[PDB]
Amino acid sequence: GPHMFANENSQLLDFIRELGDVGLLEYELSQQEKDVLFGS
Amino acid sequence: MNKTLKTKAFDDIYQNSAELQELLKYNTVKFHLAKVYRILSSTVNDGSSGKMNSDLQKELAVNYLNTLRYGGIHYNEAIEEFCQILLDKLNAVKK
Repeated sequence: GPHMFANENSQLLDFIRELGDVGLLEYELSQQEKDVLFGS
Repeated sequence: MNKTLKTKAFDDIYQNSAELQELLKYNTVKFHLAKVYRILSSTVNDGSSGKMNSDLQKELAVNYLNTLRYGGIHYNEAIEEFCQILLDKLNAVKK
């Protein structure tokens, strides 16, 4: 629901956002890891 | 040894939370966080986000974390702790 409880989530989002902006959110998944996350 | 954050207020936590950084090493964590990063950048692969819309992206982003936090559907222990530890310092910086 538009802007949930507290503003923690709000900050969390931009936090994670900055990770991917600088290259801290980059990752690599193996076949096994892809099966558990994507399901296929 | 890796990159640093863009906001110093946020960078503070990222440097001052080893328990947060250990979680972020897990590809399962890293993966689920990438899911939401797509959202804050765009709601669609056409474009979106010109001079607004980002406040709306906030909602769609939270929509994801709501399923990742305590009592979600595909919630993860490292994601649960990730948000807890993160927001912990975010609330502990508020004077």
